[PDB]
Amino acid sequence: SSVPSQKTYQGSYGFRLGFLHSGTAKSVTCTYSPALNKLFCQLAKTCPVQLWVDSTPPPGTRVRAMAIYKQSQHMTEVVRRCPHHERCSDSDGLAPPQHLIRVEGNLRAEYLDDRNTFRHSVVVPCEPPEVGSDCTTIHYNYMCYSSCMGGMNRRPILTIITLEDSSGNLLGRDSFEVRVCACPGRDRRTEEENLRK
Ligand SMILES: COc1cc(S(C)(=O)=O)ccc1NCC#Cc1cc2c(NC3CCN(C)CC3)cccc2n1CC(F)(F)F
Ligand SMILES: [Zn+2]
Repeated sequence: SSVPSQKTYQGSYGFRLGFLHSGTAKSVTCTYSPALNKLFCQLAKTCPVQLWVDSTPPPGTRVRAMAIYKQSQHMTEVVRRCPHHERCSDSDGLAPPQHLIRVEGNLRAEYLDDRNTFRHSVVVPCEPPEVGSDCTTIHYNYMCYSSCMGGMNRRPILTIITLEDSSGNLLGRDSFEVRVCACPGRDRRTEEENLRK
């Protein structure tokens, strides 16, 4: 399949992502490593992702998420849920059972099967921050473990976040690596310790 770009692009509105500072306690359900540009999360749990701009884009702007394999030899393969999880009948009514990334808590979420590339994505409208807030937040859920055999199969993925106009034209792009695992805090600590060597 075709290769979606992963190149960081702030664009005219100064678009970029932000993450909470959740620490690495054993109980943490989602945690982000700036040093690794890597989000560690548990299966089907809330992953807050912040959206930052220097200036407000137009009404009708949307934000899309898509997963791609990070390694060169796998990037052309569609990232999808594994044979077990795509058959477990756990759709919320919007997400197709094959889709790895869901949006939590937004009834306006839309799911795309690309007719040409067969890649999956989920897109929502974006709005300015609530009163007293400086950014907006999307809550994502990842619906397979990184280790799921016949799906990601222990291969690392990136999530590409794109800011789009109402026609789908590119306004901005950012990305981060993702590991979906049972203990994100320990795994982040381990991978950051490995980095220190
Ligand atoms: C129904 O939706 C809309 C309605 C209107 S409106 C009521 O004027 O009719 C206008 C726009 C939209 N929607 C598109 C959007 C947006 C947006 C603005 C934004 C943001 N603003 C600050 C504002 C202050 N200055 C100094 C820095 C920038 C800070 C952080 C995130 C922000 N976002 C979301 C993002 F990042 F994804 F683009
Ligand atoms: Zn799975």
